[PDB]
Amino acid sequence: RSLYDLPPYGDATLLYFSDLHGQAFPHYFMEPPNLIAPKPLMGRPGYLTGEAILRYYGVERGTPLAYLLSYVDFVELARTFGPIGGMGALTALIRDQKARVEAEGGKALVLDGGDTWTNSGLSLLTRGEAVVRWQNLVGVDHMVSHWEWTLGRERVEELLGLFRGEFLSYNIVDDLFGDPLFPAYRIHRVGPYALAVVGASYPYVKVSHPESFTEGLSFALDERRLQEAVDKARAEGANAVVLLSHNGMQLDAALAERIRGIDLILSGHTHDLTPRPWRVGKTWIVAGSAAGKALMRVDLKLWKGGIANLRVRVLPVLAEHLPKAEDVEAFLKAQLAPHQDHLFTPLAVSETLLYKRDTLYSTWDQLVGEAVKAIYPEVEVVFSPAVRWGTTILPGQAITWDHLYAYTGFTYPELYLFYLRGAQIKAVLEDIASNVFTSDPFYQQGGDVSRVFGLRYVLDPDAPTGERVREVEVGGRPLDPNRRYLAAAYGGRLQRVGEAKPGYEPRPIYEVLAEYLRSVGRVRVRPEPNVKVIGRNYRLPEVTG
Ligand SMILES: [Mn+2]
Ligand SMILES: [Mn+2]
Repeated sequence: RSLYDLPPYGDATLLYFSDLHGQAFPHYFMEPPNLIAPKPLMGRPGYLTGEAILRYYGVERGTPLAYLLSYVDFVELARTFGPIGGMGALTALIRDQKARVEAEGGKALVLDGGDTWTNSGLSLLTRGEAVVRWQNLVGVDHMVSHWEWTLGRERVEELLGLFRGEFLSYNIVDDLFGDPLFPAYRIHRVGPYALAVVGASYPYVKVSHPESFTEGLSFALDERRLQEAVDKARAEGANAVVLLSHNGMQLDAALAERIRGIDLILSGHTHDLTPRPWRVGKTWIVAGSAAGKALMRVDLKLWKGGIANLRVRVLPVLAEHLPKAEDVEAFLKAQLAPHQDHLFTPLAVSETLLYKRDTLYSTWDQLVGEAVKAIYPEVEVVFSPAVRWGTTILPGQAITWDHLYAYTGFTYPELYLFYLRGAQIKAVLEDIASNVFTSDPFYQQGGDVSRVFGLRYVLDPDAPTGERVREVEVGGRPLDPNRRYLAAAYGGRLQRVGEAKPGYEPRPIYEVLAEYLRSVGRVRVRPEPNVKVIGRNYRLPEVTG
């Protein structure tokens, strides 16, 4: 009846998005069919999918919110409402909203949760610069970071010189002296009140990406320093404190029970959606979604001691249903005009739905495994990175280079071929499983399993560490712990424990994909999950339509 036409509410409005991952154009982004959790974490925000998520939030099936929120009815709703995101539509929506708030005499802040500058055609072609420029066009007040660092320390410093907003992070410090490199927070006047925005960058940057990108930096989660920063903002006059975070929602939730003084957390990193805020301790938590699919409008009623009340609305960024942001459209045309040929020409047509997100398995990741095995038939197992970023290809839709970059646009995209003993394969899976499924609530945090094309296994998320992965089979034959298997991997560090295939030169995964796609012309990868999940129903979306 009116997704965007909202009446005024409160003293301040936060317009928040996160994990855009350089997605410049309207595209499709389906939520995961599964977000598997150990028994203790089931049924909570960050672990809800399908029908369950709709019910939890009281979202009616078939609505624009349902289209964004769940994989249920995906293909059908994508045809109905159209693509989401695009920097043009996102900008138009942010401006529409900011203009409404200011006309009400309210104070509006545009907040970016990070994982913004990277992983897209536009980003790769400009080493992130064009994304920074767009941020400057819309007018981002603050941002935090994670994948930004894959551009390397030097390049990030350069880009921050261009970024007109104020970058925040309490946790990024020099690894020798420990001095913070950036402001921990910023206090903004909101009428008679003061509202502090504290920033937190992803604390595991060092172990998640090439160490050389962050040489000289520490990103470690420091609760003592976090508390001190919150205590300081207040002593300096802050009535309410908001944490603009890239810790990940489950980690944010743990902190809400350990840190005092945080009134609201805008949770990035986990690519979650929270149509209603998640109350944890004395803190409200609102997720940043991803890929430009939504703008979270958080209206705040402040009081001398914090946040009195709040209104949260997930605003769908529907390109077909929003006005154009002319300057943005113009900037994009100017930036990618010289490369539209490369970026948008079809490489192949996908007959069925290609999706990326899921705890265990995806049709997109299988496609990649099939491409690798096709070009390198000696490869027995292909380990694909379970990143949260990517895009969704509809049936009959043509795959382009822009999609390849959205899916495999790492700054370190090299595909490695190397041998692993059978015992290593099993241990790699068991190791990931122990991270992603730890029961202990004190230790959060969730976060998907590498997809291994060429093998099948049984997973029990509730079993003890060392017993979660069993009945591993490679090509129909039981895994032989002492056998050397030829593996392929990209977007990670698995190659570090393997023996490199002689004669093989690592090259960008996307070059392998383009070669394969151009040759085959059409692909049809139906969902055939390779994992038997103990104690859970494993779900699949409808891949035709
Ligand atoms: Mn992300
Ligand atoms: Mn992230």
